[PDB]
Amino acid sequence: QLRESGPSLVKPSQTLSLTCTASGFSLSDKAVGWVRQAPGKALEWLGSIDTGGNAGYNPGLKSRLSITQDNSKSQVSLSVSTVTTEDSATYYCTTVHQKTRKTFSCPEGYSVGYSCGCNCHGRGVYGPITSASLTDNYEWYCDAWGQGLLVTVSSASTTAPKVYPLSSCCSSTVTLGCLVSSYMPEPVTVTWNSGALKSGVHTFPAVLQSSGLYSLSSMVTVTFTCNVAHPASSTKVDKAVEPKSC
Amino acid sequence: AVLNQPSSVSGSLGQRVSITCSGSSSNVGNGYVSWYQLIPGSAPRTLIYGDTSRASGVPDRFSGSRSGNTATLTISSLQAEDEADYFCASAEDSSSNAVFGSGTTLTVLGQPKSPPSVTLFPPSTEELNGNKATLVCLISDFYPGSVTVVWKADGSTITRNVETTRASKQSNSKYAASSYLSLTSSDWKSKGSYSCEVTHEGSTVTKTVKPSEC
Repeated sequence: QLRESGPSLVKPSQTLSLTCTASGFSLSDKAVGWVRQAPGKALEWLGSIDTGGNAGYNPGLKSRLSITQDNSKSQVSLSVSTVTTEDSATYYCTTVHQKTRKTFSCPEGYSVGYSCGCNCHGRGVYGPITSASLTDNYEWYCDAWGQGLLVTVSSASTTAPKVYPLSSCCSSTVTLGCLVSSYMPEPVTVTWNSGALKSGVHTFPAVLQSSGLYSLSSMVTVTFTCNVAHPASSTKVDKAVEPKSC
Repeated sequence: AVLNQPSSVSGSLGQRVSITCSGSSSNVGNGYVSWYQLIPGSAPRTLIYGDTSRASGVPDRFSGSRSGNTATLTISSLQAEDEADYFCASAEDSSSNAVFGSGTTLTVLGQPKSPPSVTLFPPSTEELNGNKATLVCLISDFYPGSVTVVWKADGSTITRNVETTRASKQSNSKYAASSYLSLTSSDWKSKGSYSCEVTHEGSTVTKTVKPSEC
């Protein structure tokens, strides 16, 4: 389990700082990388820091990126300086497989000789026979992936939500709900009865109002309490929902 | 700067589809392409590494290949859970510099259709005490994921102060959506009827709240 921690809202032209740790494991013996995805765009490589402490970065973003470790290498940090609205993205922490091998290579239409450790055999401009070259082969892929942390770069400030109970007016199934209204930024988490409700719960994706605060709703098809958590504002509301007496 | 993938790929259940990944000699041409599967609500999952090697737990219906500067991810038999965004990737000039593909949204057709379930919630007493009134129309369990929502009040269509989300896939593989009618408290009490009309595949499911009984 990889966990990214840090703020979900950062003002423009400031520095975004994120930390990655592992639960169940240790990042000290593994290479750790950072990947982000802006809404409706492709995944983008940021950089990594291998077991040897050496950091590598996306060349187009190197001048704004800083990926560091601590003494134990148990936690890995990412810094993005001078952020703009284009830096709004979900940021993922990953473990990365990185190995550089040196193998003999040959030009087009040539193959390496048997059990060489070396000349190449084929047909081409080099002749029938030519000496092989030692070339670095780059092995790279992201192994484990964190859940990702959504970061919004915006001038708007934090806004705690207002939680309203939802109940039908005056049946086969009684449907209740909770309206998480006018909050900033994303996300919010919603559970019911402290997670004791396993099925029948539907939490809907948030809408962004002409205003500019988000709003979402969660509903249960059956006392019932929705546990609304907005970690950005350190808000936790457990709203009791009771159907109308009538 | 980015490997080229088709914007979207469609296929029906049990059919074979392929997703290509077009790069250059500097990345794909070196023969160590990886593939990743992004399902909403879940962490990204690595499917393939080293062009053809499958990650742990990945079904054998996923396979990878490469011809020159284009690599391919192949799903031999489509399943509904395979609906996701797929990304290829490769290192470039170093084991720390990597480039991802542009992404391919995969859709699996042929799933059973289903009408939307509609629930319309009136404003709560607490919100009404703040001189505001939000009507909440929750739409779920429909396939395909296309729905048209219309708000009405005493027989007249309401076009202002309406916010509707796009359809999003649920855990049971059908789609969900929600619509909001943000009114003032006095507006909510002025009309005698409010309706959320949800049209899906030519069929309309309507729910109505009457302020006189809420």
